[PDB]
Amino acid sequence: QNREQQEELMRDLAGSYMGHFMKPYFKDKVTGVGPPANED
DNA sequence: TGAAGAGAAACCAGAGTATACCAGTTACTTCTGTAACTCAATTTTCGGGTCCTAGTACACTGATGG
Repeated sequence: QNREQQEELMRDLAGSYMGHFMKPYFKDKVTGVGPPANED
């Protein structure tokens, strides 16, 4: 349990926003552009 | 018996002479690229926040005047 608490502390140190999920919610991890437009 | 030069002891600039820098170039190296795995250090860049000062909307207030 204590080592799990330590690992939780470390994943807190290694945790990270909401702007990244704005208008183009989906986006490449390469280029960072959304998918093409719908037909709608 | 002076005359026209003869000799003599000073200055004075200048032409070789003496330096005095000032470039003029031959080898003889490193340093590129590519490849790779490694690891850490360092930089770049990149999307998003972050704080701050300055207006802005908006419902309400508070008279105000005719």
